[PDB]
Amino acid sequence: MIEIKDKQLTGLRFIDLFAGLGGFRLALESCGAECVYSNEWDKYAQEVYEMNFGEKPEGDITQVNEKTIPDHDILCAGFPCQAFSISGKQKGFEDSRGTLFFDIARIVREKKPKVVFMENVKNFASHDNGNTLEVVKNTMNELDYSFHAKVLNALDYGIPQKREAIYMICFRNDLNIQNFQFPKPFELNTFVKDLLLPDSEVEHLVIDRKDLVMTNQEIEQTTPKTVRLGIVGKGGQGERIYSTRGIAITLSAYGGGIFAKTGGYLVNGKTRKLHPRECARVMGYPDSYKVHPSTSQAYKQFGNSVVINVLQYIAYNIGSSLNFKPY
DNA sequence: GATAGCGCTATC
DNA sequence: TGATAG
DNA sequence: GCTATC
Ligand SMILES: Nc1ncnc2c1ncn2[C@@H]1O[C@H](CSCC[C@H](N)C(=O)O)[C@@H](O)[C@H]1O
Ligand SMILES: *OC[C@H]1O[C@@H](n2ccc(N)nc2=O)C[C@@H]1O
Repeated sequence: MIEIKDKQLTGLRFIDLFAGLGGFRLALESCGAECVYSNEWDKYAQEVYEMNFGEKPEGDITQVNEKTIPDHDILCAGFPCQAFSISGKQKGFEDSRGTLFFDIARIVREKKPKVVFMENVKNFASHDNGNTLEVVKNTMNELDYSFHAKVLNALDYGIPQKREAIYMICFRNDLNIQNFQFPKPFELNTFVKDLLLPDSEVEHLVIDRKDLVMTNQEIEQTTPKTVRLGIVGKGGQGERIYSTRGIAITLSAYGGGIFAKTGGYLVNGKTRKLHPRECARVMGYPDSYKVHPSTSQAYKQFGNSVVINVLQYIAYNIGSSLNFKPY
């Protein structure tokens, strides 16, 4: 992740809903905020959270009495996105994992925090003819908050990963916050090969499919895009090899394919998926972060996590706005 | 749970 | 008649 | 992401 000398969010307290690995925790904390509550019902995500924050999140948010949630300035929430993803059934709100946002709303209505910082997949912005995004928007205003949503790509904030996401920032009206802005993009100068480990430590990840099919020659220069080199199987998800000379694809939490969740990369002429540590780096996570012992769960967690760096930039702007108080 | 072929969508 | 990524 | 396999 990036370093932020002056911490705008100093003095402000936040909530880590749908905690997961604690992406919003790492993002916010760096800006000076204090986390006063986290929630996560998955046994394994719970584990890693405790391995890194010495704490265990509260289970099922759908059963927590909002009156229980601690008072706070910023409510962070990257609720479930398997229902609006371009890779699923897209039943959205008509899905068991499709609601959850109404729990976010249920909590704001009772806690009225200065800011609501949310996150979800890019498709969420167009899902159901933009009507489902409109519902989040209308819901928020009803509660008396402005609404700033926007889809960003990590390949624009120094992270070599084609990971897109919708980011929705909400300010309370009584605060008349009018100068909020999303972080400006900038040239990427880090690529997949720059985050890899010594092939010595990942020889167990190597795979050799006699049905491997190269479809393009290795590139010379690096690029802020994903360059495919080959295909295995029918080339479906998890069956596509990319160059470490370009950037990394989206890391998925439930993706299948032989190169399940991370995708395939041609490393030293060796075909293989990424190591958990590498996924961490790809998500802008510090090496000091301890990954879950179960790798399947680890890929799964980084799979549906958030990129630290982008959150940091956004958190910074949230403070710069909250901190602009002229007479 | 962990593994993997898949099979349909969105954007172009 | 195509092509790639989720 | 879904889902059948073990
Ligand atoms: N009812 C519920 N209560 C608590 N957590 C829930 C939940 N339903 C889904 N979740 C959790 O929602 C999370 C969405 S993933 C969000 C990622 C997270 N902000 C990060 O930085 O990693 C998952 O970890 C899932 O287990
Ligand atoms: O692109 C959808 C696919 O990737 C995972 N994911 C991607 C991007 C964001 N913002 N969140 C995610 O969880 C989920 C899905 O499996």
